[PDB]
Amino acid sequence: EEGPQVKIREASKDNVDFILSNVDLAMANSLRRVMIAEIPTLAIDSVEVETNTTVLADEFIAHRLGLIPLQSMDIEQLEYSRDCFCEDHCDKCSVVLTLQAFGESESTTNVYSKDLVIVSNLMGRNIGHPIIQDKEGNGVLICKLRKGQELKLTCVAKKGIAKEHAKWGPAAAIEFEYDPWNKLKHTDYWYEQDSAKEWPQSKNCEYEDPPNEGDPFDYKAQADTFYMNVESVGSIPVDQVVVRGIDTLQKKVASILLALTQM
Amino acid sequence: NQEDSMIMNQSSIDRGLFRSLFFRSYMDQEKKYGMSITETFEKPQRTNTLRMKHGTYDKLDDDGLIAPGVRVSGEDVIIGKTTPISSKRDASTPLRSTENGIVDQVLVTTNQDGLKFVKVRVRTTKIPQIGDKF
Amino acid sequence: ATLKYICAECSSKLSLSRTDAVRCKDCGHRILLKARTKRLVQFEAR
Amino acid sequence: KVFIGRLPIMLRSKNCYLSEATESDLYKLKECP
Amino acid sequence: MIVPVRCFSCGKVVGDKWESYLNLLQEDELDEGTALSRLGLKRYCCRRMILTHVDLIEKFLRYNP
Ligand SMILES: [Zn+2]
Ligand SMILES: [Zn+2]
Ligand SMILES: [Zn+2]
Repeated sequence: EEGPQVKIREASKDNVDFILSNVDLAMANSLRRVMIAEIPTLAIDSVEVETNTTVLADEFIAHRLGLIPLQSMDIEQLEYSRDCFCEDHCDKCSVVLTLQAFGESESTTNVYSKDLVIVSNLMGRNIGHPIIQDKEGNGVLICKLRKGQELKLTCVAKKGIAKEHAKWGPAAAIEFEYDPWNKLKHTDYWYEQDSAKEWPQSKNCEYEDPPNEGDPFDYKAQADTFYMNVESVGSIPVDQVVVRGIDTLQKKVASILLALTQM
Repeated sequence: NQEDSMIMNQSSIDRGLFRSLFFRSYMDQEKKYGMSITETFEKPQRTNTLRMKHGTYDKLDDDGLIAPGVRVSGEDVIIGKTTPISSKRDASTPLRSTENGIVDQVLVTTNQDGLKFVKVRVRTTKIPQIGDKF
Repeated sequence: ATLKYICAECSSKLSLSRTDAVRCKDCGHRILLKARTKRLVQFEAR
Repeated sequence: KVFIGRLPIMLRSKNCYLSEATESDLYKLKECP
Repeated sequence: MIVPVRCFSCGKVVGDKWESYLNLLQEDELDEGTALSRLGLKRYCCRRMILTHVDLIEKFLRYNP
């Protein structure tokens, strides 16, 4: 079809196990890098307290609230707050939320991301809806309330990336692996007695082939075959962590040609 | 990391890696002279003596105190005490110059003598820095 | 509404004039906290 | 018959209140168990 | 002091999975090992997060206001 190509091994809602071949070592790495930060995400930034009583302080609860993943679908249709012209926050750049809990029950009262309310109108774009991985439908345990522990809030959800702070982290931990049969000599294998006899041969090794001793050192060898597992937060559905990743890796390139022409 | 030091993942500190807290208290009393002359616990402003501190008195209410929950700055008043001599000298106690934070608890009782005792708290979120000890 | 002071134990609203007995009006205890500074406290999510 | 001097008492000791008081009584006495 | 919303090294939403770990052993009589893995704890970074944490919050809830 074209240049470097994909080999999807396993597909799910939070993992894309695939193989990447023909790509430069650098092109593989430059996306793994891009996926971890430079992908737009909506997560609380300006958390405003009305009344708190929880065992956690004003700024304690506030930290954890920004760490709550929220639906980040049409985030490239709501600009960064900064780039808008409003007084701090509005619908163009921010989708504000609220959280109004009180320890009513005689027992413990668990504040969940489900207790959040989208006040600032969403204008017709899938956003600001937390990621509920719970069976019970609860999703993201915020805190615990006993007696008259009242948590009256005002949480503003702005744009952002993990280069700014990991709470906008579109992904978790992307798996990266290449040249399983080390015929490129990429590593001086550690051993007391014997190399492979002490080192465990990888899962992704059932995809390249045995070295065979009756061969020389692969001096002419170069690295391709990039076995990757993409761990999604769920803020962006798996595929887009890869797609909106590749896309935003291109944008920073296209920005350089753009800069070369004003020059 | 050389000659004992070490590198740190900020993208991990961000989640809660070695994130901590630190809470400082403040003490003062409605000190008596005997002849029923007591230091006044309120918000003093110049007038008669003008022997006052330089910080922000403006944050404190009229019981000579900030109610807990307000963001304290650096050298701003946390304790508002006026010294009567024979008017508004002053012996107000402010935030420690170095520090910063938010007010946590504003406690006021009576001592064994029944002198208006104050106990204010300064709640700061100490986060891993570029030269903190571990 | 209108709660200048608060008790630590029983937790009961009070408010008293400059020298009007530092005492909760239920339990003898001289304790008490100064309640919320109503004014909205905006923060950071970091 | 006649009192002589106020002697400080050790926490969780003889005449001290804490010592006897249970986990619940502690979480009530606002003292850490 | 309560479940960290998400792991430190990776960033996988560990937050909710606490109320699901507590029962996974209490109820299902399981070992910690397979109970961590039954939630979805592959690499040790996320494993150490749910396992070696203490919900001190409850001990603080045991007080009055
Ligand atoms: Zn705007
Ligand atoms: Zn009382
Ligand atoms: Zn992890």
